[PDB]
Amino acid sequence: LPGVFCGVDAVNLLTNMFTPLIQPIGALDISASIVAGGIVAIVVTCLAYY
Amino acid sequence: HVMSKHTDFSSEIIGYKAIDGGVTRDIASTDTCFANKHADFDTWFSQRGGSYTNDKACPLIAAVITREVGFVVPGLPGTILRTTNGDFLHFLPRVFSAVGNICYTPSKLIEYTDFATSACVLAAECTIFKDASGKPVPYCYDTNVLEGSVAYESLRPDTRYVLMDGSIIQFPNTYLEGSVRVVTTFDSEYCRHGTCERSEAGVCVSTSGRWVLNNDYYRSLPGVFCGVDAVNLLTNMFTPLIQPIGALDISASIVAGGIVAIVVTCLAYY
Amino acid sequence: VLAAECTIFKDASGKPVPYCYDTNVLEGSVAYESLRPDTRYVLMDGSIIQ
Amino acid sequence: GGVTRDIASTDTCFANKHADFDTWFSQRGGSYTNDKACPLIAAVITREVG
Amino acid sequence: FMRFRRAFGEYSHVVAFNTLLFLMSFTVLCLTPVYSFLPGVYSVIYLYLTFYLTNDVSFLAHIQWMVMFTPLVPFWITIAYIICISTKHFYWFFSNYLKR
Amino acid sequence: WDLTAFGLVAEWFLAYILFTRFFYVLGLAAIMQLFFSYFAVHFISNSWLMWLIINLVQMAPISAMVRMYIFFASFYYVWKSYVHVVDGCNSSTCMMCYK
Amino acid sequence: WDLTAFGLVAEWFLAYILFTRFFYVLGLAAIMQLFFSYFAVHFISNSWLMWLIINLVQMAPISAMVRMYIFFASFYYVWKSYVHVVDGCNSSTCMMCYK
Repeated sequence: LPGVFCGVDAVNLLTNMFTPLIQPIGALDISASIVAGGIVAIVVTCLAYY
Repeated sequence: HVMSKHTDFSSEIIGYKAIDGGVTRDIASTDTCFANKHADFDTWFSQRGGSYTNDKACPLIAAVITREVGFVVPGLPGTILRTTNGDFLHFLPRVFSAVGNICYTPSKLIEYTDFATSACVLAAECTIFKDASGKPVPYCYDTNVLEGSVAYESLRPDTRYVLMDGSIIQFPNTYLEGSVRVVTTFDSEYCRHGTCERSEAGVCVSTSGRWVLNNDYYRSLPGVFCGVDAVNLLTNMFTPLIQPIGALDISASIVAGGIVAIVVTCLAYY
Repeated sequence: VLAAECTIFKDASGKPVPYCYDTNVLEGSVAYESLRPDTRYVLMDGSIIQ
Repeated sequence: GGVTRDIASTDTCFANKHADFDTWFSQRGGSYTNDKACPLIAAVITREVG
Repeated sequence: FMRFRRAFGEYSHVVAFNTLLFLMSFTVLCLTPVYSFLPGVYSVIYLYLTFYLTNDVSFLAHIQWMVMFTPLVPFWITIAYIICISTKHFYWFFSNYLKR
Repeated sequence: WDLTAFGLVAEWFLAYILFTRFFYVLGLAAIMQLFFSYFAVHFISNSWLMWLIINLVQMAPISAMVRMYIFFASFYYVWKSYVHVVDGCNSSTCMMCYK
Repeated sequence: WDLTAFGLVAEWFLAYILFTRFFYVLGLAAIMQLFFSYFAVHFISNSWLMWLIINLVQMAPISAMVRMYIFFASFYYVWKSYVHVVDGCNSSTCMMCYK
């Protein structure tokens, strides 16, 4: 279910929070935009500046 | 013989612990049967709403005490005291207040919450082993407990050891202990208290102090990294960042891919 | 979790014991706040809550 | 064969005389079965003995 | 090759590269089940190489790559591909309708 | 329970009424679905035909497969009846009802 | 457990089912690779061109090459079936004589 996070331990949950990010495209329907933007900003900054 | 209840040293007890399979463990309200020698344990368990039936085939109850009571017997956790009526008692002495249940590694002492998922190797202060000549030889963490005992720190990894009862202990070499551990393995099976396992040669890194061995089972577990070599470990850990998380990669998309090529090839000619 | 403001539970021996959020509304009851977590409890009809 | 040679983990049988060799050979990941027909073992000692 | 050039008129050049890229992608997909490294590194190499081509074949190459490799690649690779493709038009749009 | 289980059994029984050469495909698929539920989840990586078959057999639950087979069987039988209505039967000896 | 060999055997079986004219060249490549891997060394000396040929033959990924042939033959067979059904054939040399 959306908005629900789980993991074996505190660090495990934090690491698993990024699991959908490595999932093949076609896993989210509405919240895809924010996930895309969160990668786009990092990529564009880290490349175009540094 | 029928077990009886005693109330000696009641004011020196903070809590109670359970011993199951020769290893101490925490107590849950869902447990239904115990072997008990104390009457205050009834008040301890009733305040939490629990009920139980007394039998000898169930985990024993031991009381955590702040006073040095009893004496140490090799192979048994805690201390053993015998009542004036002949009944025996078990207690868990401690040096500092922040003590739960402590197990023994060959070098240091580390607390644990579950024996099955911890770095525990032995649960007794003293243990006795069969020497090269086939005779028992005592060993202890502290040599002052029993005369003639050998310190646990003198033991070495990757060496076969046999106890008096025939059990085999084999632990791999380590380079870091604590919250994070690194281990090295060879192409031979390793065994710990009550559990022997098979592993392959390599190096493993864990983010937690849980037991680690080089095999597919531990490799599938989260937070565990392993490799055939130090360089290979980095490649293995960086591989998932560019690879899917399953076998969902069905190659049946190539028909649709070649459909476009066929369509454009026909369309250009027409 | 709790169906109503006041409830009733069986003790260790099976006798009924009244329970409620506040003891002031029913004399002889025991407040919910005293209940420990991760503990099995049973009602008159055998319903189990943990 | 009357000639001293180095030891490798591939070998699988020896004629053992020294007890500490059993611990030394285990640290290299090797395992062996004791047979007198297999090549013997010698130990390096600084002290003049024999 | 002369006989092939006799037909297909002007579009033989477009057809040839389109066929070659499809064949290379098919070979890469055939080598997938054993070598798991290929899907990412080959996609990166393909994205790097696609610059040295004409737009006429570049459009077909992009369409083929998006149709074929999409279902078996991490999402961030796809989003980086999209950003790198669309920067050349984002610059124009920002300059012509947003910049000061 | 009755209503939650008898319906599936009734559908299975009705499926045999509309028999066809493809019935054995569904029969084998039903065995495959149950087989890799108490077993499998093993045999590691490599190859692709085995994994393709595993994905195909676990596509949908058994009831959906049965209903989808029923749909196609009903359409096929309706088409065959329509063909039998207009064009005539081979066995004109019995005179059927079209003669 | 492991079942890679069974998967490879199934792939070979399916390839043999879809027989074409070009199966023999793949079988020859496989048997040549096996023969070169089994003996090698003995008859390779000088002639760097010969060494290159031997290395190219040995390094060929036979185990992952049959699958491409499967998809290559699938479209050919689909096209042949489409031509047979829709359009017909005039040559009597076709092996359609079965029907």
